[PDB]
Amino acid sequence: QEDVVVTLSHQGYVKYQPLSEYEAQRRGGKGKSAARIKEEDFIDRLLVANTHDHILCFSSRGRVYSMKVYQLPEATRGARGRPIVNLLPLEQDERITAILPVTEFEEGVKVFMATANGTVKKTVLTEFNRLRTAGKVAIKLVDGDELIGVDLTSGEDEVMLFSAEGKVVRFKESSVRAMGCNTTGVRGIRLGEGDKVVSLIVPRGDGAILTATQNGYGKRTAVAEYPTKSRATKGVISIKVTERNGLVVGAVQVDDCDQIMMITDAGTLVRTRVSEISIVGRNTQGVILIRTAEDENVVGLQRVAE
Amino acid sequence: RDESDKDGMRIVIEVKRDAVGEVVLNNLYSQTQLQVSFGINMVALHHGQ
DNA sequence: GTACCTACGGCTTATGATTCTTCTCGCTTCCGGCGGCATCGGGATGCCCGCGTTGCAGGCCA
DNA sequence: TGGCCTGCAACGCGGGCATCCCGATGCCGCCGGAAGCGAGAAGAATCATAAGCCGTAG
Repeated sequence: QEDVVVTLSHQGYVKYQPLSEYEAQRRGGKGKSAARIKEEDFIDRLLVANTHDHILCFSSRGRVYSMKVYQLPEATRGARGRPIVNLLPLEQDERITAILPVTEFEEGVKVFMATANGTVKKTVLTEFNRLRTAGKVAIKLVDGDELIGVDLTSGEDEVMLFSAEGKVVRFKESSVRAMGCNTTGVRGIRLGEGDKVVSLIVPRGDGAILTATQNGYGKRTAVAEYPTKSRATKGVISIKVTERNGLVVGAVQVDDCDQIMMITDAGTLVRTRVSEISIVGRNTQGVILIRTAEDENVVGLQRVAE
Repeated sequence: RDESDKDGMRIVIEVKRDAVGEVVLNNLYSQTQLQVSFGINMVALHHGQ
């Protein structure tokens, strides 16, 4: 069993180490001398599971990879680990989208996916029983499409799709019927000309939804205000888009005690506590979070898993 | 090849270049008669039966 | 001087059949974008006042 | 042994209020693009059938 934690870095280094060693190394505060390095590396994804469980590596090209936990490099024989591109048969410009730990192949657990062209899809976990490290096709992507969000949905859970034009849709997964692995899928969100899906959030708990724009402007909004409409219908107001804001970068559910990660096109990394952001409604623009020049913009928003 | 003599049986097999040989050895163990089962069955007469 | 046949019983291996995985034809119809116009809520810009940010120095903590 | 956290006084500017302009938005008419369900086709696999050897017997 040996409960371990798997930490994927931003540069693509995958590794795992036991929970006792991880909690022992976590004791204490991070040195401020390392925070002055603008070209450092931080943890991108964190998960805790059993060494005998299976993981599903989802790529942007619609392919899914299945492999065991003990096949990854351990904490010994190397501290930083090994690149994920050297252990998984990934093609050129094929980045990992999401990784979902799976303990038991339950029939009631579904693997919900979402593409950039608004096409969403869910697949029964039973069909993912026997898959080797070579992987297979998980979704059929049209020319110009890519996989951007994968999450496990079951029971009466809901899904949310975010756009760059300020639209957002929220509908239950009961209005969708599962299909085969080699099919296209269903449609979930209205997308305008040139607009695409930027993020996905499944409502779990009472965490607030934190969004941001290109010019470093964001806000927070509770989930109790977001209406529950039908699938592929018109989206409710998520954020007031303005030439001062730009396209929506992304949105991630965050609590009142976690952090957020904001990166720009130059490479500036800014860590900002969520307590410094005012809480406003839906049909609002937000407040000033970070400075922005006339030639740069925020290109990525992510919640710190630390 | 073969190198058996009066000092012990010796069989020599040349491994193809650029081959691990362990996968080939496992394939042999799975296919070659070097791995065979055995039908244990203890039946005899106790009082002629 | 030498060769070729089967019965007594069990596991396997050398090849034609059936359920599970997969490859992808058909278009058409309810449905999903797509554009234009009136509408409305936000906010940027300006002024006032007190609170959020920061420097200094001390006691506490990894 | 060195650095993070915090009390305190002085410097600083942003939050709060008022308001007209702007861009998202709902609605309505109009155009288009996956879809998905059923159906047809392809590959993968486990059950069923004919001896071969073991050593005596004819």
